[PDB]
Amino acid sequence: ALETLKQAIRTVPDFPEPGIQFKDITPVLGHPELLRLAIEALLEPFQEQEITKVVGIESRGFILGGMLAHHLDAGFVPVRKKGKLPYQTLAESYQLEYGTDTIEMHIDAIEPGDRVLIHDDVIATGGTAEATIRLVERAGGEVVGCAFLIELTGLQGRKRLPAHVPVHTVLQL
Amino acid sequence: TALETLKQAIRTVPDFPEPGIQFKDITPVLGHPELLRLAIEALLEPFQEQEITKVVGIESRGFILGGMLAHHLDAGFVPVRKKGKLPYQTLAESYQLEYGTDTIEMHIDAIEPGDRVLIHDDVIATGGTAEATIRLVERAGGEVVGCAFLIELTGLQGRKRLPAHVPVHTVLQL
Ligand SMILES: Nc1ncnc2c1ncn2[C@@H]1O[C@H](COP(=O)(O)O)[C@@H](O)[C@H]1O
Ligand SMILES: Nc1ncnc2c1ncn2[C@@H]1O[C@H](COP(=O)(O)O)[C@@H](O)[C@H]1O
Ligand SMILES: [Ca+2]
Ligand SMILES: [Ca+2]
Repeated sequence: ALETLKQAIRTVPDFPEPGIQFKDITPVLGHPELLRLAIEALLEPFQEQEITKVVGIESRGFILGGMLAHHLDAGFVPVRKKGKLPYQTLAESYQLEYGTDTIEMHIDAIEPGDRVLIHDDVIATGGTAEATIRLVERAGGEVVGCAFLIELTGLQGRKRLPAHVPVHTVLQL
Repeated sequence: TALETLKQAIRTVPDFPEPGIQFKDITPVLGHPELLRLAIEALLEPFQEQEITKVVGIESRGFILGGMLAHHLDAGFVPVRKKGKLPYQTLAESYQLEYGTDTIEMHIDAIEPGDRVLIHDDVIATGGTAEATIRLVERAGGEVVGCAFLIELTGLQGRKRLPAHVPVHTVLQL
């Protein structure tokens, strides 16, 4: 039971765009007792597993993503929306409900043989996490798993991800 | 000399984001577990025993080491962001650039009186953003125990822009 985490999550409708039922985890981030619980819960299924790199998906995935890398004595790799990373990148474009998005990762972020944990605060449709798995694999990384704080269960983002990747979600909202 | 290895790993990318800007890319430090460990240890050396309750990370690139600093210190983490980028109710600080103005924001429930706050960003350049961040934190009632930056662009003299009562620690001078 992780009720203290669940209770702390704020919903802000229409952020950053109308229609999005935004799950704001800043109340968790700001309280060390809850931050501790969140990190422990994210990491639990990955005990005693060699993790070389943690990928944090975009700005809000950098926050717990970095902590995970530090806690695991791993490197940290940012994956970003197109145009945000400074060095040469690999890119993946993907179809949305409406429109398309592109994410990128530095060409030297991941090396063949790296064991990689992919993190984001929230999985919604799973489109971004799917494309991130593709980036990591193109670089020769092996995806040990994805760890999300929150799954938006209604959207069934898990179904968008490939069968071969273990997916851990702490909260089902 | 461990620090010289950090220095050598920093990458400069010309003309990013806007032409003319000499971007300091810290991803080679972030990606290598040994360098990342050294970076965090160096940032925290003056601060480990200071009863810090909150670490502020300034914008996306400050969230990366910023979160690790909070986690390491058993402190809470607070994101500060450009205007409109945070979801909850905010307080805001506008500040002057060389051309025009910028505005940063923080959640109204992020910082309380009594909080002892460390402010982090990967790079300090003009110091405009960190100056405004100090103002935000202070208006919320926090005390800024210090700022910790990985990189100081000493040519831009950002230190001079920060108020004299706030200790400023930088790991690398570039
Ligand atoms: N309701 C939401 N609350 C917070 N973050 C969200 C929400 N929906 C999507 N995101 C984020 O937006 C990006 C797109 O998510 P996805 O639909 O899973 O590809 C990911 O970084 C998600 O974490
Ligand atoms: N040359 C640079 N390389 C990387 N980041 C930078 C550089 N110059 C400024 N920044 C970032 O841009 C923002 C504005 O910096 P400042 O001029 O110190 O207010 C801060 O988040 C800095 O970390
Ligand atoms: Ca360790
Ligand atoms: Ca707002």
